[PDB]
This record gives sequence, structure tokens and C-alpha cells, in this order.
Amino acid sequence: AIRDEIAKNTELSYDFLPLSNIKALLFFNNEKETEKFALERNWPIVNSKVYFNTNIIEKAMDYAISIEN
Amino acid sequence: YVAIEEKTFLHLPCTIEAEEAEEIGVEHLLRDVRDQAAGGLSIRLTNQLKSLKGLQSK
Repeated sequence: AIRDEIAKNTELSYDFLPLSNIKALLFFNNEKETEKFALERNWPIVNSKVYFNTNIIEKAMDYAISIEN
Repeated sequence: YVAIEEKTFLHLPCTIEAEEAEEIGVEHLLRDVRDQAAGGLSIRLTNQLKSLKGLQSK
């Protein structure tokens, strides 16, 4: 219940982590539990290092038809 | 008009062809007379689409 939080935190925190740092955050004693979790989190992983990621005419007529009702 | 044989005046067509200097002048003088066209929004937006179809036809 906590870890997702940090995860759900860190997703928006910053896009870029070394794997050792993910272990540091999520309180793992293991390196592989990490990418276990990240896959479970769908996190694309690069070699220890993870990444977390109507025309105007129309608009005009829309404003009009909204006005003349 | 010209005069052709008898000898009366043949009528001819005319035009007002603005040379560039008269383009500039007539423009700059008629800046202010441009119309307000108070017709409601629907009226204007109609006049337009009419114009577009006209162009299409031509």
C-alpha cells in the first residue's frame, strides 16, 4: 500500500531513475524485485535506467450557433 | 462614342481601370466611407457562404 504511492508519486516526480535508486526508494533488498515491480507498473526500462512516459473555422461557427440559439 | 459612316456616333463600352497610382489614391481616399453593415451575425455568416459558392462556380 505504500510502495505504489511512492511509485504513483515518482511517476510524476521525475522521468529518470537509475535502478539502484529505485531500490533505494521502494525499500527493496533486491535488484530484480525492482523490474518485477516496474513491469507490473509497465515501466519501460533502459539498462538500469527507467523512463516514466479541431479547425478554427469550426470553432467560429460553434461560437455563432451557440450565440444565436 | 466614336464616329463611323452618313457618319454617326457608334456607342462603345467603357470601364474604369485604375492604374497603380490611382489604385493607391482612390483607396486612400475611400478608406473612411467603408460600410458598417449592421446586419445580424446570421446575416453576415450567410452572405459569406453565398460568396464562397459564387467563387466555386466561377
